[PDB]
Amino acid sequence: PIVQQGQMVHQAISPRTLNAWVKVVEEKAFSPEVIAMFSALSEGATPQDLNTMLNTVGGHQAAMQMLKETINEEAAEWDRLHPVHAGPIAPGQMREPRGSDIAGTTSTLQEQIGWMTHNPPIPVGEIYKRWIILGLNKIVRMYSPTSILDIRQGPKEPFRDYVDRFYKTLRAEQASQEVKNWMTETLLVQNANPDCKTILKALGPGATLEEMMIACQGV
Amino acid sequence: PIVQQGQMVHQAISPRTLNAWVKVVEEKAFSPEVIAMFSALSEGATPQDLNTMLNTVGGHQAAMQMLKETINEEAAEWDRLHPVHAGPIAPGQMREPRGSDIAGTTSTLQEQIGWMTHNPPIPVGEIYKRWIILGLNKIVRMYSPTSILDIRQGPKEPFRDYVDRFYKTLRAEQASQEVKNWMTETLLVQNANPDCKTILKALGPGATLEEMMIACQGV
Amino acid sequence: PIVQQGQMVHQAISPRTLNAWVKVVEEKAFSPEVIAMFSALSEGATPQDLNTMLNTVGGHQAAMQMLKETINEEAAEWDRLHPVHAGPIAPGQMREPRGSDIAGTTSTLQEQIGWMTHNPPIPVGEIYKRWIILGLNKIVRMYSPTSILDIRQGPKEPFRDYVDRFYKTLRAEQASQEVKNWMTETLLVQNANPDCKTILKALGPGATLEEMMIACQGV
Amino acid sequence: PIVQQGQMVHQAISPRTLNAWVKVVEEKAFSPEVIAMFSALSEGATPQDLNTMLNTVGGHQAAMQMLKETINEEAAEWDRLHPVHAGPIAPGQMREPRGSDIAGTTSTLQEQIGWMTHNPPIPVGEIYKRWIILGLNKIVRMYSPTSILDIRQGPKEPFRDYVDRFYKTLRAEQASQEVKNWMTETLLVQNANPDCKTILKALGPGATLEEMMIACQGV
Amino acid sequence: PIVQQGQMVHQAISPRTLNAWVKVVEEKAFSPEVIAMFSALSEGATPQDLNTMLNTVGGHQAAMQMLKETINEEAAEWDRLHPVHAGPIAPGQMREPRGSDIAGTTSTLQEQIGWMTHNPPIPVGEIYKRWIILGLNKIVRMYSPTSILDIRQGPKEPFRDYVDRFYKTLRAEQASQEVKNWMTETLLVQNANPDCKTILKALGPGATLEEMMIACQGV
Amino acid sequence: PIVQQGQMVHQAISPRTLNAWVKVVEEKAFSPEVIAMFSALSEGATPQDLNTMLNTVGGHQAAMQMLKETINEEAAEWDRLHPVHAGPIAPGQMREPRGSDIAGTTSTLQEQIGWMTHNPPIPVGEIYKRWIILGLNKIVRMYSPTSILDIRQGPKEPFRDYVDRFYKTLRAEQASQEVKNWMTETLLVQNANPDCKTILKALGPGATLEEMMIACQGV
Ligand SMILES: [Cl-]
Ligand SMILES: [Cl-]
Ligand SMILES: [Cl-]
Ligand SMILES: [Cl-]
Ligand SMILES: [Cl-]
Ligand SMILES: [Cl-]
Ligand SMILES: [Cl-]
Ligand SMILES: [Cl-]
Ligand SMILES: [Cl-]
Ligand SMILES: [Cl-]
Ligand SMILES: [Cl-]
Ligand SMILES: [Cl-]
Ligand SMILES: [Cl-]
Ligand SMILES: [Cl-]
Ligand SMILES: [Cl-]
Ligand SMILES: [Cl-]
Ligand SMILES: [Cl-]
Ligand SMILES: [Cl-]
Ligand SMILES: [Cl-]
Ligand SMILES: [Cl-]
Ligand SMILES: [Cl-]
Ligand SMILES: [Cl-]
Ligand SMILES: [Cl-]
Ligand SMILES: [Cl-]
Ligand SMILES: [Cl-]
Ligand SMILES: [Cl-]
Ligand SMILES: [Cl-]
Ligand SMILES: [Cl-]
Ligand SMILES: [Cl-]
Ligand SMILES: [Cl-]
Ligand SMILES: [Cl-]
Ligand SMILES: [Cl-]
Ligand SMILES: [Cl-]
Ligand SMILES: [Cl-]
Ligand SMILES: [Cl-]
Ligand SMILES: [Cl-]
Repeated sequence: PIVQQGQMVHQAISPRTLNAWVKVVEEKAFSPEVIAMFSALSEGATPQDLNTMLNTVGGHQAAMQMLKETINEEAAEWDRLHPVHAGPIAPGQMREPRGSDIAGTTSTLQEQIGWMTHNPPIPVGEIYKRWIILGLNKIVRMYSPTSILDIRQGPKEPFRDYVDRFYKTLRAEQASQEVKNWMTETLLVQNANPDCKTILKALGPGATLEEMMIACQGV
Repeated sequence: PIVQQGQMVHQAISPRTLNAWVKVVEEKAFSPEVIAMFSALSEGATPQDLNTMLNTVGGHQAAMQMLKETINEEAAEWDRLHPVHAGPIAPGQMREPRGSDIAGTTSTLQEQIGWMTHNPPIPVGEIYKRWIILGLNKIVRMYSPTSILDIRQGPKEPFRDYVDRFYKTLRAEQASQEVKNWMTETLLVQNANPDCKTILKALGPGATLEEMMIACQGV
Repeated sequence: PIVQQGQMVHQAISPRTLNAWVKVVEEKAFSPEVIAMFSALSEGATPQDLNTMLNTVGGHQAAMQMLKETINEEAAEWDRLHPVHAGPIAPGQMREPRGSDIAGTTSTLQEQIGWMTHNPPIPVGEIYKRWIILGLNKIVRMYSPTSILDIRQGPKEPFRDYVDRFYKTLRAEQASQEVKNWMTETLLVQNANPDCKTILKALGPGATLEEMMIACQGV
Repeated sequence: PIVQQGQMVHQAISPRTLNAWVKVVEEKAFSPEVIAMFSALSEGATPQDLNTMLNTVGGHQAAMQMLKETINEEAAEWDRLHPVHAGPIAPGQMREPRGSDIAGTTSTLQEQIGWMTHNPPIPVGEIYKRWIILGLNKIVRMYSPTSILDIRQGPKEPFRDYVDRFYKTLRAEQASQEVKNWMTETLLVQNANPDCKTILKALGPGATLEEMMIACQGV
Repeated sequence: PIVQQGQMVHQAISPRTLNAWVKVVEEKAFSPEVIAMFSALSEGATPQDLNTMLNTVGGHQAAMQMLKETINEEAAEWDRLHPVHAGPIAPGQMREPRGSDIAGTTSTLQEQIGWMTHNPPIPVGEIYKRWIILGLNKIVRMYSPTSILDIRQGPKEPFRDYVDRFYKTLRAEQASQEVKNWMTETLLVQNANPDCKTILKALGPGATLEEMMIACQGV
Repeated sequence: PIVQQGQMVHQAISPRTLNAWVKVVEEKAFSPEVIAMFSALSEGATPQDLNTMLNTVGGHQAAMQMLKETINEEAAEWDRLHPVHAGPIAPGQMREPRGSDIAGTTSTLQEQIGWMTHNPPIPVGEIYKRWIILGLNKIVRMYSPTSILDIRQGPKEPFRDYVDRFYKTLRAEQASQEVKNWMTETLLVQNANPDCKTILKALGPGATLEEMMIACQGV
C-alpha cells in the first residue's frame, strides 16, 4: 500500500493481510462479505498489491478468468475515452496511463507510485479496484444459487429467519437501489405466510422493519 | 483510523481489528459486549472504516437492514437541523456535510480526513459511530430473549447466580439510568427467594450489592 | 494508551490487548493474576481505555456491578476532597476534574489527554486505575472459596504442595502486609502435619522458606 | 527488505513472512499460487532475503537443485552480456556486479544495499527475483500432473467445474499468451460434452466466458 | 521497556511478551530455559515490567514466595553498601535509590525512567533483573529432581542419550564453572557403561565431546 | 538486533522471533533448514541476541555442549591472531575485543553496540554468528543418519523421489563444493536403477537435472 511528519510512504502488503485474504476465499467462495473483505484489505493499494491478492487465489479459476475478461473490457473503455498521444515524455513529467498500466500488467511499482502521489494524482489503484469490484459483483451474481423471487416464508418459519434469508439473497441481487427499494416494499410482505402477511397489513404500507418484526414476534 | 512529532496521520483498519470484529459477530450474535467491542475496535475511525466493519458481517441481514433504516433516520434528522446552503465552496474551505456524507456513502476518504482534522473539526466518524451504536442498541433490545420482569430466584439457586442473571438481562434493557436505578432497588430484592428475600430486609433499603451478597452467602 | 523525538502520542488500545484481556476473564474468572494482567495490559491507559476493558467483559455482571458501586464511592470521596469551583474556565487553561470525569463517564478523550500531558499533570488514568484495582480486590476476596485459617497439611501431602496451597489462598486474603507477615510466621508451621511440624521446630522461629522446604524434602 | 520523511531504510525479513513462506511450501508443493505467494512475500527483498526463503525450504531438494542450476545459467548469461572490467574501484564508486553477486552468493548485504539505493540503481534483488521465478515456472511445469490436451468435460459434469479444471491446468502450462489465447478459443469448446458443446455453438466464436457459463447453467 | 533519531523512548510490555511469559511457566515449571526465556523477554525492562512478569504467574506460589525473600535479602545487602543520606533533593537532581526502589515496590515509573536514562545511569532494571535471576537459579536447583552424581549410562543406552541426560542435569546444578569443568572431566567418562568407558580411555584424558561421541557411535 | 532518517537503532529480539526459533528446534532437531532458519531469524543480531537463541533451547544438551566447545576453539584462534595490547583505553576510543567478548560472555550490550556502529566497525555479531554456524554444521553432520554413499534407487522407485533423497542427504554432507560437484556427477547416475541408469547414458555426461528427470518420467 501507501499510507500518510505527513510525508507519504510505500509499504509492501503484509503477510497477514495476504493470509487473511487467502483464507477468506478458501472458506466462503464468492459472496458479498468477501467483497467488503477485499475492499477492506486493499485500502491504499497499488495495482501490484491488487494483482498480488488476485493471483494468490488457488482454485476458482473460472471465476478468476471471468474477472480477467471484465478487467480487459474496462481497460478498452479507458483507452477509448483516454487516447495516448504521440511524442516523448518531457523532463519533469510522467506519461499518461493506458488501460493495461492501470491494471498493473504493463507498469512498474515506481510509475504506480508516481501517478498516485503526483499533483494532481491519477488514482490508478482506486480506478483498478473499481474494475475488480465490478467483476467480483458479476461473479457473486452468477454463483448466487437462488433468485429473490423464490424466498417465501414457510408455515412454521418465525418471521426473523425469513427476513434473514430475504435480505441475504437480496444482497447478492445485481439490481439498482430503486429496484431493491421496490422488492423490499412489494415482495417482502407479499411472500410472507398467511398469518404474518395479515398481521403486517394492519400497520400500513409505510412501516419500518423494526415495526414489522415486533409485529410478527408473537406470531 | 487516524492516530496522533504530533502531526496527525491516516492508517487503514488493520487485518486483526477486522478479523477480531468478524469473529465476534460469528460467535456472540448481538449482545452488549459486542457493542463495547464495536466501540473498542473503532477508536479514531472514519466512516469508511465504520462501513468496512458493518459490510464484512455475513449473516444477520435483518439486523443489518434495521441498522441501515436507523442510520437513514438520523441522517434525515441531521439534514433538517443542518440545511445545505447554495453557492460554490470558496478556495481555502470545505463543504458542510450532509447526512449521507457523515454515513460515508456520499463522501471520499479525503473529505472525511478533511472534516476530522480541520480547525474546528466536524467529527464525522464520531457522529456516525453514535448513529450506529443507536441502531445496535435497538437490535440488542429486540433480540434479547427475556424481560427483566421475569428474573426470579429459584428455590436452590445461590444468590450470586441470580444476581448474574438479573444484571445480564438488565444490561440489555433499553431504559434510562433512573429506570435501571429503580429496577435494582425495587425488583432485585422483590424477586429473590423467600429465604434470601427475608435475610436482606434486615439490612435495610439502602445497602450495597457487596453487603447483600455477603448476607446471602451462608444461605 | 499514551506512550512517550520524545513528544507524547495517543494510540487506541490494540486488538490483541483487548483479545488478551477478554480471554483472561473467560478462562480464570477473578483471581490475583487477573489483576496483574489487568494492570499489565492497562499501562498508560486513559479512562476510555479502562472502560473499554471493563465493558467487553461478558458474563460476571454481579461482579461488574459491585465494581460500578465501588467506583462511585471513590468518586464521591474525590468530590468531597476536591470541590468544583464556580466560574468560566479562562482561555489557556482546563477545568478541574470531577469524580465522574476521572471515571471516563463525563469526559471526552481530549480532556483525558489534556489532564494527562499538562504541566503539572492530573494523572486521571492512574487515579481511576487505582479505584478499579480497589474494586477488583474486593471481588477476588468475595469469590475466594476458602479462608487461610483452613489450609492444613494432610498426612501424606509433601510439604511443597502444602506451601503452594497456603500462599495461593494467602494471595487472595485482603489483609495488610503486617497481618500476612504474622500468618506466615504463625499459621504455616502451626498447620503443618506432625512430622514436618516437628522437623521445622529444630531450625528455629526465624528460618527462611528455602531452609524450611529443604528441611521437609526428605519427609 | 528495503522500504521507503522518505529516506530509505533496511529491515530484516520478518518471522511471519518466513513462517508464511515455509508453511506454503509444506502444504501446496509447487503450484502457480505458490509463485504469487513467493513474489508477494518478497516485495523489496535483497538477494540475502531471497536466499533465506529458498534455504528454509526443507524437502523438495530435487526442485531446489533444478532451481540452483537455472540460477547459474542466468548468471552466466549476465556475465557474457556484462563483462567485469579490470582496475581498482575508485573512491566514491562501487564495483559493477557479477552474476554470483546478483545471486547473493558472493556479495555482502552492504553491496546489495549499495546497488539498490545508488543513483542510478542496479536493482539486483529484482533481477535475481526474475531468475528465481523463471526456475520456479520450470518446476511448476514439470510437476504439473496433467496436460491441457486431456481436459474433457464428462457426461454429467456441470460446465462450471469443467471450466475450473481447464483454467487450472492452463495456469500451469508454460506457453505464451498467444498460445493460451488459442487454447481458450480452440480447446475449451472443442472438449466440452455433446450437450454444452452444441449449446455454445449457437452463441458464435467470439462470446465471453460469462456468456458461455450462463448458456450451460440450465444444462 | 525502554528502547533506543536515537532519542530514548518508553514502551509498555507488549501483550505477546506477556502471553509468551505466562505460557512458558504454565508449560515447563522452572527449568534453565525458562530463565533464558525470562532474560530474553525482559530486555530493557524497568522494575515495573519485571514485577508485571512475576505477578502474572498463577500457581507456583511457594516458588514466588522464595523469590520474594531472595529479593529482600539483596535489597538489604544494597542498603548496607549504599546508605541513604539525609537532606532535600536539590533542584536539577534525583534521589539515590533504596533496595525497595530498585525492586519497583516503592518507586514510580518516572523515577525508574529517571535513573535509567540519567548521566551517569543507575541501571535499576538491570540490577533488579540480577536479583530475580539469582532467586530463579535457587528455585531451579531446589526443583531439579536428580543429582548429577546419579547419571549412569545404562547397558543398552546409546552414548548420545546419556550425554543428553548428563548435561541437562548439569545445567540445573548450582556450582561454579570450575566445578562443572571437573564434573565433565571426572564424572562423564567415569559413569559410562563398561563398553564405551573402555572405548574412550583409548583417546586420552583431553579429547573433545565431538571426538568422544564419534568414538561411541559404533558402540 | 540493530536495524537502519537513517540513524541506526537497537531493538530487543521479538517474542515471535524467539517463539519461532524454539518451535523450530522442538520440531526438526538439527537439519540444514534449521540453520537457514537460525541465520534468517538472527539478521543484525548482537552476541546477546545470539546467546538468547542458544540458551532458550531446552533438550539437546549434548549438541549445545559440542557447540560450546566449538565456540571456544574459534575464540582461542581469534586470540592467537588478535593479541590484546597493554595500556589504558584512551578517551574517545573503545577496547579491542577478545574471543570471549565476541561470544557475548564477557562484554556488555553497550560494547557490542559500540563495536558494531563504530567507524570502522568490528562486526562482532557477524563474526560470532559464523562460529555458531560452524558448530551447527558439525552437529548436522554428526546427527545425519545416512551417508551419501548409501543412496541407491530402488527397482520401483520413481526417479524424482530418488533425486529428493540424494540431494537431501547431500545437503547434510560436510564436504566442499568441488566434492559435491563430483558426487552429483559420479554417484547420482552411478546409483540409479538399471532402467533409468541406462536411459540417462544416452543423454551424455554433461546434461542438466531438468533434462535427466524428463528422461526418467516415462520410466
Ligand atoms: Cl513513516
Ligand atoms: Cl505483519
Ligand atoms: Cl466461486
Ligand atoms: Cl500468477
Ligand atoms: Cl484521472
Ligand atoms: Cl433461502
Ligand atoms: Cl507517524
Ligand atoms: Cl496488523
Ligand atoms: Cl442477531
Ligand atoms: Cl457491501
Ligand atoms: Cl459539528
Ligand atoms: Cl435468566
Ligand atoms: Cl511517534
Ligand atoms: Cl495490534
Ligand atoms: Cl467472578
Ligand atoms: Cl457498555
Ligand atoms: Cl492530582
Ligand atoms: Cl487449598
Ligand atoms: Cl523509518
Ligand atoms: Cl513480525
Ligand atoms: Cl515439488
Ligand atoms: Cl543452506
Ligand atoms: Cl542494471
Ligand atoms: Cl483435471
Ligand atoms: Cl521512536
Ligand atoms: Cl503487540
Ligand atoms: Cl516450580
Ligand atoms: Cl499482584
Ligand atoms: Cl549504580
Ligand atoms: Cl536422567
Ligand atoms: Cl527509528
Ligand atoms: Cl513482536
Ligand atoms: Cl540433535
Ligand atoms: Cl542459560
Ligand atoms: Cl574486524
Ligand atoms: Cl534416504
